[PDB]
Amino acid sequence: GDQRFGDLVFRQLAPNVWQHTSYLDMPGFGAVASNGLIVRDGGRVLVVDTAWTDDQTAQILNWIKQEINLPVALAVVTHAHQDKMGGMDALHAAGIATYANALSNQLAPQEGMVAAQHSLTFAANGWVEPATAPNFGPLKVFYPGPGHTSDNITVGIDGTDIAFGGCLIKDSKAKSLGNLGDADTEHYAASARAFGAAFPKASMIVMSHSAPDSRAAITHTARMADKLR
Ligand SMILES: Cc1cc(Br)c2c(CP(=O)(O)O)cc(=O)oc2c1
Ligand SMILES: [Zn+2]
Ligand SMILES: [Zn+2]
Repeated sequence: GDQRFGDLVFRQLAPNVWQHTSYLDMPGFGAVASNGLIVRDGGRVLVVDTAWTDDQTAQILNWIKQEINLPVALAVVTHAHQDKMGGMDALHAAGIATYANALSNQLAPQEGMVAAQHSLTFAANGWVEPATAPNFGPLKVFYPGPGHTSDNITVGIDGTDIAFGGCLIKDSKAKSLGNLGDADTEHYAASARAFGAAFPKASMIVMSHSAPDSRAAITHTARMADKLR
């Protein structure tokens, strides 16, 4: 049940969870879809990842207003590339509190991104330091190790069967690991497996560039990444 809304696509995944999809015509790579998440937690909405652009991200907020009609309490973005952080200014213009891995905020200017307002830090075992992620509700933020990028983070949704791998995870039939320009090829496989181990109950794996898949997305991604070493 995909819903076309302007140039974006929205798909309900669970009673309180929707996937947002936006597109950027990247010369040399076609019009690339990127997915994030929208989660209703009681009387507020939480967003995972921007769209590629400010205008698209404002359209996400317009869809939220029309389909949910509750305030967006915060957004968390999953690394410092345009598909995940390109719309930061639109969130700030809307008055939404924004969060990213401290490393993502440090990298943002050189990547052409605007930093989030708040920095997440992580324990040695990968779980977010809880004081840095206040009021995250059901969102469980995990740093699995370097993979697609050194700063990539992942998000589970407590109370659902959903976990979000962002650009770390590719679908179970993917032919490649995509853009490795900023990747850590030696650690990728272990990081993919650590994501799976952090969210063992998640049977629906959501990711940046394919429709939600089974956990075979994790095993297949890791198996491809074993070849990078
Ligand atoms: C060279 C290059 C750089 C990026 Br920054 C991308 C992205 C964004 P990402 O998915 O790596 O976060 C998507 C893509 O399709 O091709 C790219 C190629
Ligand atoms: Zn990326
Ligand atoms: Zn990506």
